[PDB]
Amino acid sequence: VTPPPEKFNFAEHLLQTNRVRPDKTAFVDDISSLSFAQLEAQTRQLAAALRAIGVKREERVLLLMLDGTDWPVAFLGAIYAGIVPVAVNTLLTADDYAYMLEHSRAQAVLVSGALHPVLKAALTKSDHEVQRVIVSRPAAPLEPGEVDFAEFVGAHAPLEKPAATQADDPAFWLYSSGSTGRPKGVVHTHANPYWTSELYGRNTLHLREDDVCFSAAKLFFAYGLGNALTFPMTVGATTLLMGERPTPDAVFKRWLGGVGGVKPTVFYGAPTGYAGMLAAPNLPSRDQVALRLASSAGEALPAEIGQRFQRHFGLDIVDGIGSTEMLHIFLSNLPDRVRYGTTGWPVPGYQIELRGDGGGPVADGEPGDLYIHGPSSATMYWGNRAKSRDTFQGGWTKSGDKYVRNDDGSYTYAGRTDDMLKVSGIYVSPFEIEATLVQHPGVLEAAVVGVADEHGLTKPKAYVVPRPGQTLSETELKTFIKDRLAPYKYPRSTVFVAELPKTATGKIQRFKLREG
Ligand SMILES: O=C(O)c1ccccc1F
Ligand SMILES: O=C(O)c1ccccc1F
Repeated sequence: VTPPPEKFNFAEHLLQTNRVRPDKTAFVDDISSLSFAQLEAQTRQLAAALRAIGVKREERVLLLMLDGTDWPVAFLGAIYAGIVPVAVNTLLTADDYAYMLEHSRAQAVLVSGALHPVLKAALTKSDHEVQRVIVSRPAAPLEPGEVDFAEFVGAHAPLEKPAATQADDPAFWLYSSGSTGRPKGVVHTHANPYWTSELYGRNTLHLREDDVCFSAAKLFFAYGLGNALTFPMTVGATTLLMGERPTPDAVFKRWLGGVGGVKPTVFYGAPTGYAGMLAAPNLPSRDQVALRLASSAGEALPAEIGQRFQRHFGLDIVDGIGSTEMLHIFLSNLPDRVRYGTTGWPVPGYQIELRGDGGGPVADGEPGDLYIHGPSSATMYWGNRAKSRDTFQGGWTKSGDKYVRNDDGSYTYAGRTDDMLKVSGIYVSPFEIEATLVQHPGVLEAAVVGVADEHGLTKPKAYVVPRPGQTLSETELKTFIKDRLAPYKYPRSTVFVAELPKTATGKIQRFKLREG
């Protein structure tokens, strides 16, 4: 793979690539579609629009949008202007967004109408610097000074040239959280999505022009940003986007060609989703679908799920691991070489190391902490030098995962070095869930651990000491957690216990709860 030139704008790169196919569909959703040409036009008008409201080069904008055709216009339009979009999870709280606004010093917000209520709450509460709110598909009347996305784009002539950025200039941010503390602003360069799209999208998956890509993983996820934007645009594939929550039925509807008169050839999702599909009574048969490739990430794929999908479809699931910090997958199975119970082999272009207690290599068959050296690594966490030091060092990125290398050179997942649970593509902090539970007046103490369910998929499990003198039923606690947490954080079950095991410091011995 040839390195990008030092003068490089990733958006211009993707536009240029597709000038050969102006009339092919680039993106399609339930209500709209853009050809590559229409996408280019709208991308450049949005870039002009942002500039005309005074957003400058290197300044951030918040991109808080459901998957839809306006998403890649917002993302690429900012990048084409040399403005840095901060692409965020659409399921967070107003407080989360308030923090992001302050931390990013976002100068404008591009927001889906459905998300305007949360965003409004975030604006009201924070010391932000937002100059304009641009609403895609408004769902309530616009407030004074807000503008409709279609009008904002339609009101401005296309910018004539992209910003003259360098390959190693910041291009976009994603946010990633740890087990405590605020989300960290992961800063990616213009070169980074070129490398992931070439080393993984093209050279590993062998995506091609005639493909139709459909990712259950949304565009704000690093995994989904590659799957359903950078990868397909790099090869001229057509991409299907879906605003709604993925469920088996919504996925199957699309697999069967229920939207945009296209049937996906490449599907991407989490092991949890693949399990949920395989359990669905109306799972389609292989003759009804056009799938040629099925990708998975977001948690380790249990072997039985891959094996059952292959028995039903005659297609393997291709499991690989990436991270927000590395932008996309660096260790993967291949479309023609799958070893279930493993995450496969290093992706060419990326170097992997497993390190023991002192930094040194570990013998084969033994677990070590996983570190990655590749050209798509983020540069830093913005404004957090201490965490940057811990994660990015001398070209190596520390993943927080442990792995074992097998005799055939494959890698098998061995757990985490920090307590986070990966529940279907979203990291969930047990400590968050614990701090929520103890705010119920009937709960004295709470400990949350991950437990593998009947399909081998990790879900949170809560152990709760109730407060003597109150009543607290499992149902009231369910109602309370329904009211306080996103469903992606719910414990799969809660057990009431009389006490928890602790050190004399009062540290809860969570390892004993993963035992019995
Ligand atoms: O990945 C997912 O989140 C998903 C959810 C439902 C059905 C298929 C899927 F892949
Ligand atoms: O969940 C993953 O393995 C993953 C894959 C691609 C990019 C970011 C990720 F976190």
